[PDB]
Amino acid sequence: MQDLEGKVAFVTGGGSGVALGQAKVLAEEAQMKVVIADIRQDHLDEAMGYFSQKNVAVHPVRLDLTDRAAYAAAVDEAEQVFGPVDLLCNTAGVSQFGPIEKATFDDWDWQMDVNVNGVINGVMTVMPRMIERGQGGHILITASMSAFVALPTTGIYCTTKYAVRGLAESLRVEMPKYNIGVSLLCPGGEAVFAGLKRVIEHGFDPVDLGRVVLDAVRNDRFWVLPYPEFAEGQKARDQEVIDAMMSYADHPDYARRMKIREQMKRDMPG
Amino acid sequence: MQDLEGKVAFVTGGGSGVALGQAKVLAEEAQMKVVIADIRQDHLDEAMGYFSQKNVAVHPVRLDLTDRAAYAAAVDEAEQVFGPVDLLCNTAGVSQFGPIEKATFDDWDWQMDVNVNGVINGVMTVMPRMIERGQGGHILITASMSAFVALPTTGIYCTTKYAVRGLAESLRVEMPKYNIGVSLLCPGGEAVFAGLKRVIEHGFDPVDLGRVVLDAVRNDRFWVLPYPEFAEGQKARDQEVIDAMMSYADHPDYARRMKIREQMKRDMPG
Repeated sequence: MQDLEGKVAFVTGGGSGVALGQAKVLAEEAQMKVVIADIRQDHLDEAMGYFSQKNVAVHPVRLDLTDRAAYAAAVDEAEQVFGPVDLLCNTAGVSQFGPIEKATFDDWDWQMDVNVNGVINGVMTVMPRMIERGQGGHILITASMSAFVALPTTGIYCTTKYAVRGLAESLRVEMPKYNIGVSLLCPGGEAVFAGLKRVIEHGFDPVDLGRVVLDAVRNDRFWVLPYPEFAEGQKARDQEVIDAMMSYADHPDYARRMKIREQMKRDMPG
Repeated sequence: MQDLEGKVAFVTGGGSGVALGQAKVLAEEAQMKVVIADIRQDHLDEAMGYFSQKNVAVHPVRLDLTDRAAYAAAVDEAEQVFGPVDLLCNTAGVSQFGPIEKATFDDWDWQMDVNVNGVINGVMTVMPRMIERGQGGHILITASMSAFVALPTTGIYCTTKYAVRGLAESLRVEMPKYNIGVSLLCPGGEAVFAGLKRVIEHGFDPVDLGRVVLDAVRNDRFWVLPYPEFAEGQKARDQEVIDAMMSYADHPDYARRMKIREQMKRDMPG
């Protein structure tokens, strides 16, 4: 998405953390009109304490993103204050780690509601409006490296981030025909992976990561995983699945399916 | 998991489809004591019509797997009739396809509850009992090739199957220390992928797929994707992510993180 100046961004969890970093970069550098949605009023107040000292257009709204009615109202408010949402940043998220066998249903429901339903709610509230308007748009989903890597004690969290990864890849297929871009950001949160992530944690900066997002939005990039370190580790994870698939290359039914495909490339147009 | 004869299997959705195929193979070939759990009584009756003509130990229980209290009761019933669950097959699943922009919240909630919460409910009901018993066990999660491949109109379904894939990979990390095996089956449900899957659909048989599962359980295999055809397609999908990661190999912060790692392999033990 180009020409971001004056366009409207809606950032969940925007009162703190990664989301605040995104809000800062979009409002200051990109000069977008940014709505920051956060459940906590004090976090909103803090962010506005910062933005009140900058030449920006930022509007706070207190929102529990698990509340579908309130979400719709918050987006209505965004439209009245600034205008139709051009860029949706689904960046809000929670995490509570522990052994999976000790997890409660309340633990599951809480993280599922915020991390998955929160993203679903935003997408389903905003994306149909984008399509109706017919001026395109962009949808950012902030997942995690946990959408690729399961770890001890991150069972629930991992499940929620895989989920929104699937949603993101699904949007990626159906949104382009509406000129709506889709980006999937995986900041994070093999003991080798832990050691590599820890160094990333040490250098991590929300504003710097915000500029990575900005770059991805401008150039309409889907995969936003700015970590070359994880490459060899991911290749190994990928190869497990490939090897699993190829372990049945021997099995007769496969040769039978290949016999049919061979015959069907003959006979027919293309 | 070995020595399956006489051991107890709990199969959700066991009254029909893939799940019934699993139940048949476990009850007849493996000679397990199989509990089939299904929401529909008539499907239960049909399956029992079949099993009543075989020398098997099969017990039906009508269960809405989205009902946590009922699920616990169904597993209690399994313990009273046969004994503690040794093999849990989370195979129940629903699907309703359509353009994502037309999806309702009811569409989301329904498929999320059955496909994701249904699996969570089973795992959280049975797995702590397995651990408490201290005799190990095995957990099968039946996802889909949609846990790897997003497709037009499969947005909700894809999201739910990615989710349980994450849960499966999470279980894979934490369960081995309790001698509990984990298997992830992806039957299915690039226009090339569609064409390849259609030929698989044509040859698909629930009993044959049931024998694939049996083989995976016996040999404690996690990745159960018996389709070599999808290899080259998946490699291409994998390479997108690798290339995305490596696209920042140039960026200074990465070289900075590598400088730190280089120094830390020196200095310290290992």
